[PDB]
Amino acid sequence: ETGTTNTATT
Amino acid sequence: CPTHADSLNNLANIKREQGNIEEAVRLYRKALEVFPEFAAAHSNLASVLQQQGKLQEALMHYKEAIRISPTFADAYSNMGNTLKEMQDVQGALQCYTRAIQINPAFADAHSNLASIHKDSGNIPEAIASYRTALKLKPDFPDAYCNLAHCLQIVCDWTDYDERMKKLVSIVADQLEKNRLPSVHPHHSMLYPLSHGFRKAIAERHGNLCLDKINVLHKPPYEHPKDLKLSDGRLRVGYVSSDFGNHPTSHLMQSIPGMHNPDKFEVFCYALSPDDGTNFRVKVMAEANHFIDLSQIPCNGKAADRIHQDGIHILVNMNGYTKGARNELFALRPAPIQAMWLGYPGTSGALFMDYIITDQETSPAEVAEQYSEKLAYMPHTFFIGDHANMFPHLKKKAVIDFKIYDNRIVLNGIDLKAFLDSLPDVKIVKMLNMPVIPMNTIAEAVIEMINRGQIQITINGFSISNGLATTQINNKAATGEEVPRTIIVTTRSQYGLPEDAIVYCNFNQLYKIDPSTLQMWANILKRVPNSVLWLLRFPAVGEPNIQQYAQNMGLPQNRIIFSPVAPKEEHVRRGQLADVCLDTPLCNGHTTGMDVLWAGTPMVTMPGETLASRVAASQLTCLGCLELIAKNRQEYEDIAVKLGTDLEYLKKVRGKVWKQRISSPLFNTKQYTMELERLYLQMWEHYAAGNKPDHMIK
Ligand SMILES: O=c1ccn([C@@H]2O[C@H](COP(=O)(O)OP(=O)(O)O)[C@@H](O)[C@H]2O)c(=O)[nH]1
Repeated sequence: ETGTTNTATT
Repeated sequence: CPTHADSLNNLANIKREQGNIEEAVRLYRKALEVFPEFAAAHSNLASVLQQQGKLQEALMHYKEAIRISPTFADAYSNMGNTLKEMQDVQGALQCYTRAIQINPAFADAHSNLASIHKDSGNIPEAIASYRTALKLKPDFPDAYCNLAHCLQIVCDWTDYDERMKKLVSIVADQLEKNRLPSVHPHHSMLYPLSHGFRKAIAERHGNLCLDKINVLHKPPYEHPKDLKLSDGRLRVGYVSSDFGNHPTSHLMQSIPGMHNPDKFEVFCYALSPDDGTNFRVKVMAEANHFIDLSQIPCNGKAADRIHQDGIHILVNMNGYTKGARNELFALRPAPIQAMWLGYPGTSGALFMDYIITDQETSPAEVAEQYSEKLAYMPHTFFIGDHANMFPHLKKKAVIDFKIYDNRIVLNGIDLKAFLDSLPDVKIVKMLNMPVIPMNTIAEAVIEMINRGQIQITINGFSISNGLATTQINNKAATGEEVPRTIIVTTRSQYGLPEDAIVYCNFNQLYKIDPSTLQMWANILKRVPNSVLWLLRFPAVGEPNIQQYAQNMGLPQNRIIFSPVAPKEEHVRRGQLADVCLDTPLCNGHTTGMDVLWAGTPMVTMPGETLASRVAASQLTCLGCLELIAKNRQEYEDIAVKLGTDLEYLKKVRGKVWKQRISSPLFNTKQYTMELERLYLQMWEHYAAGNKPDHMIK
């Protein structure tokens, strides 16, 4: 179960 | 006021980066009070909710963000991550692809898309997508580290030394900066990370569980302090996502039923639904209690169930592997919680007390590698159900086609009855080995193999082609049932040489590194008349291994690849090898037990990590210390001796053949009794009011 990357919007 | 909300949003982002998730949530919510139509705050809030396991609430906010801003690429990509966690792969793909459609240069979305390809077994596409991500954002730890694992899976060792240097540097930076490392705990064993780094990686992953249980606001549980409520019986809970057709079950499916009902009450907590196999059937029928926690998705209610069952020792069989729900352990519903068998490494976690291991696997001098206290089994902690699953392999006969023990092999529950129907069977005394001369019956069998026939009948006995098991009985192929026919296995079935040494390794290819393949090449060069037998595991790794091997000076015909086979055929065909060469980076574990059950000597070089020492522990239990190398030169020397001194090879093979039976290694009855004694040590210790301490006598 490969982890993912959340994008923080500025 | 979008301006004030923007300030709150930015402050929330900063808190989020600092690991202060509760304050981030508070700030994003405040941002939405000040500016309700703030798409970015909706999406950012959803991402932290996802981190807390509030998936449906996260989805609601992502959808709100997209309602406000239909071309909001970040929201799509982030929503895709939530759908992926929800096991909605199609949905996740639709989201990632939409995000890339909107922003062709969206690094994170390319990386997230890559993760789907990786999980689907499409390694080349995963590699391509991760590379795109890194091209667009060269400083991207998640993409780099996941790319590294992709490359590892297929034995792509491009710029390997520099790759490892960068992985270590990334982990160091993340550890120093209090960020979750981009290297997964289960993969940390494969890279030249310090033991300190590996434990710290595990620790931080363990801590993620707290984000998901903190929002449950549950108090600490009150635990049993005696066995009165349970009639003097110790209540043991086995927690696993792998009760079914999985290696875990192939190892321990017999243990629950073998527990002593006078002293133990066994509860099995399944994290997965029924897959319909006999493995699942067996555990459900033989445990005193079987609880399907896959039906209770809330970790709070699920932990409540475990606690209300009165469990004394709760056993974590997953660690950081697919299907784990370590949140259950983080809630400590049981007074003693132990890691066992399923995960080859430390949890690093506050909520685990013990790791069940052994002196060979985890010598006392390496206690610093583990957060848990060491709990020693007396021989090896490893076990396998081979004697129950594959009893047709306890004995064998061969055909003398010219006497080799591994060119043409017969196995069968009714083998002796078949042999007794023949007038000319000879015995080679080692138990001993019956030999069928090159007669009419032998030609009939060989013809079947050559003609690709499924099975023939001889003297009323069904003789099956070992390549055709799924066509005869699929339950026998998977190991759910014992095959009822006599099965024929031959080197010719796999394109193996009739007149040379066969060195095998049946592990997934990711366990191989450049140093290992070089050792193997050194062995092959010193033993002219030999081949290496490996599996397409996966097939796209084959051309890579071949390229490195050819470059080392080995022609393509010295390395023979076979496809991954059904469980039974895989264990059975190990009988065709002369010697197994274990992978030092990460040993065969299940795979080690498989090869030993065939009577195949395994050469190993134990390292420092648990995963690198399991094979030596198996061999020490078996009673074959001569197969354990202290360094690379010795590993090579041992393998070369076995391949050149045929009298020595015969003696060592006989030793393994006999000792797989006479030693404790495959003895599940004995293992269970020793496991129980260990459980009682843990309990007596806890009942006396002690915190965990090493049980290493
Ligand atoms: O040709 C093959 C090769 C392996 N296996 C099985 O595939 C699993 C491999 O699992 P894993 O990589 O976790 O093995 P381990 O690391 O424990 O040695 C084991 O159950 C093997 O018995 C198989 O069925 N057919």
